[PDB]
Amino acid sequence: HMCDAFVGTWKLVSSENFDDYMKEVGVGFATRKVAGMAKPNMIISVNGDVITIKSESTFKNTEISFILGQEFDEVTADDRKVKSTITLDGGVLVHVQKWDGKSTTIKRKREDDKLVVECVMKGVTSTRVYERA
Ligand SMILES: O=C(O)[C@H]1[C@H]2C[C@H]2CN1C(=O)Cc1ccsc1
Repeated sequence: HMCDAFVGTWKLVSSENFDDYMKEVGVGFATRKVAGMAKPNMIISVNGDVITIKSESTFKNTEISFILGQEFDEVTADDRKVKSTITLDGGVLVHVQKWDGKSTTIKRKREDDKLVVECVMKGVTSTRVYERA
């Protein structure tokens, strides 16, 4: 029942500062422009201890499956090869990505009927709001 309130299909309804977040992470111009237009569907499911998070969009489809606290390999939508660990901290899913001596954290939170995604790289934060599809 660990992530019951996250489970479901969610659609992006608003974004703030995502272009700047992508710049901070290292994404190049053309990818930022195409990726920034996307309105992904985020689909979260749980089977036993395995959580799956899919992102589906016209830009790229991604899927990750993981156990909380157990590191895994991820290829991000912008083609970074990262080492990721996702934990639950006070009801927030905290996703840390490490690569090339850098780090970024993506937090996913249930707030009212929304799922709020906050992405941070050094001083740069982006907030992405999702609603039920
Ligand atoms: O899933 C989302 O809303 C946002 C936010 C969680 C981060 C990554 N993300 C994406 O969309 C995927 C992406 C696009 C270009 S680089 C990476």
